Amino acid sequence: MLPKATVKRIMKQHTDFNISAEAVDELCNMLEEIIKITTEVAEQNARKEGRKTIKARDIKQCDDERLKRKIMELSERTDKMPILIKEMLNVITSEL
Amino acid sequence: MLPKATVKRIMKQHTDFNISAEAVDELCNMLEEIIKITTEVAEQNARKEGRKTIKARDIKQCDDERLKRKIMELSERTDKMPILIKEMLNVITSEL
Repeated sequence: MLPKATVKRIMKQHTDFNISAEAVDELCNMLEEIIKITTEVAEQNARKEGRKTIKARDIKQCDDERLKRKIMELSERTDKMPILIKEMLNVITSEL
Repeated sequence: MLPKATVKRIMKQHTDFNISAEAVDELCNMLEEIIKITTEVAEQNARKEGRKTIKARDIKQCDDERLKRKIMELSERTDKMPILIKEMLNVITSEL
């Protein structure tokens, strides 16, 4: 589990606002979901190369044209999308 | 700066593979970026409602209808996407 005091400390490096305990909890939940799915994808990537060790190369950025299709296809898998993932995407789309 | 040891410990709850230091560092970079943009978007939602406190409601999901539209429009914005956001989106579109 991630330490809530550390997450809130980092949050307050990006805002002067007060931050509720429930808000910190929700970010921690999203962060844990991110750790989970990145690690699972990284393992799948190490497997494709026959490795049993996750390396930096297993966290990938697809070239812009493939990632553009992959996002467009994702736009139509929202109805069964985990809440934590919808929240992440809401943040990413609200920020850009 | 999240503690890299505890992030790797969370990773190992989801994979049996070894994990290199550089992989842990990469994920930590992603997590720090997520903390930043989630807090920045949260503050904006707090402001829109006249508050100076980030609450759980500011880490939000709209509808599956508005989210679907923003994910479509996100697909046309790869060029302004920082690498860390691209890696997050690659993970999300590779996983589930």
